[PDB]
Amino acid sequence: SESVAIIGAGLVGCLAALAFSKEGYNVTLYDFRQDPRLDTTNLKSINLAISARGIDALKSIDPDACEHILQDMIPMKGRMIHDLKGRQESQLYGEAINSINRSVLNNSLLDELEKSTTELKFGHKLVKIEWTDDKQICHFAITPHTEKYDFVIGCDGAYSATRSQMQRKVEMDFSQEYMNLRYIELYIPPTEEFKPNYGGNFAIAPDHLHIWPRHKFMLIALANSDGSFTSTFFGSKDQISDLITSKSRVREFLIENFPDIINIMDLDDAVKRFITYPKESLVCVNCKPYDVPGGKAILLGDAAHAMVPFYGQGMNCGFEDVRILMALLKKHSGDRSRAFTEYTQTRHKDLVSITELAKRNYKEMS
Ligand SMILES: Cc1cc2nc3c(=O)[nH]c(=O)nc-3n(C[C@H](O)[C@H](O)[C@H](O)COP(=O)(O)OP(=O)(O)OC[C@H]3O[C@@H](n4cnc5c(N)ncnc54)[C@H](O)[C@@H]3O)c2cc1C
Repeated sequence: SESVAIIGAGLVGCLAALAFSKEGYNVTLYDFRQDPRLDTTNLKSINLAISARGIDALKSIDPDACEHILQDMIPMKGRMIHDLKGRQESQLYGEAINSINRSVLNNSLLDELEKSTTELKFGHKLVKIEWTDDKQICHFAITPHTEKYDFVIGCDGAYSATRSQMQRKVEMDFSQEYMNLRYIELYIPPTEEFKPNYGGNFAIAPDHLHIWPRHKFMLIALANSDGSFTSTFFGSKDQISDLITSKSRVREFLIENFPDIINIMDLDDAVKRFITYPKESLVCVNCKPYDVPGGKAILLGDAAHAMVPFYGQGMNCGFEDVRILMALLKKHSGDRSRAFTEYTQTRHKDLVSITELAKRNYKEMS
């Protein structure tokens, strides 16, 4: 019965914590942010698209809770393209995706954890790790604090501190790249009345991923359960910077480029969101290997392969990481040293393809 320190209570980390509690490991999930469920309190997006692969990975870890967690997801049967004239054209789907709320999926995973042996330590920032040949010494900041574990699993985001600590122990080929891409989260409220055709209070087609393809920028919309739409604008930081110098400049920009949103969105609210948007940069990372030899550490999710939003699906990719790691662990009879090794040897070549294609689709647009 071994113990594991999982650094990062995000979607990937919480899932890994669930899959390691399922197998019998004494899991201890950490995160420097407070409990997201707590009212007194880190959402990069209101919702996201989960693929069949991301769903199958959910089932492989908990078939029961899966259909309970994903009970509010909305399937997309294709893309709905809005042109400059405001005309909509449907483009049916290769791989099916479903819209699901991020905070709900995150909280649901957390709830399933507290219904198990695992232990949740929020407000614990990992600062340092020392590597022995038996147990790893994890230093936190909450006020110094230290606990020892058999192995540490990093799921602490693109700026992974776990990754940095691993680099002091292993020769890691590592590359980080900051993109010009920026995103602004907008909101399309539900209609006042139920719409028979859409099957809810939706201003537009709920079973479609709406896209407003423009030159070097983009608007998208995913349906929420309550009828509203989570909307996201994608563009370079330069374009946005030039826009937000004037409320009228932003307002006239939206009307000109997305004329068919005037009936479904308050422009004054979108202008406000544009100007006061968190100017947070997007970074892409690649690692090799993802594991410390001896099976003492491993990287999953954005910590290992952070990629471009929309063009790449990081959550689905992160979920697939966990499922493959479990297949290997249950193929090598719990031998983490041999399982973590085969992970890198097989997962890296897939991740190289995925991240590059996503990066290639992005550079194409911009
Ligand atoms: C706008 C947007 C839209 C997206 N849409 C999709 C989509 O539709 N489909 C899809 O598959 N993906 C999508 N993604 C990507 C997806 O959100 C991420 O790839 C996914 O959340 C990865 O989760 P993670 O747990 O690996 O990293 P994170 O979500 O960042 O989790 C890391 C956690 O670790 C914690 N942490 C950080 N540092 C420390 C530390 N030093 N000590 C302790 N804890 C720490 C943080 O608090 C954080 O909660 C989107 C991303 C963005 C930005």
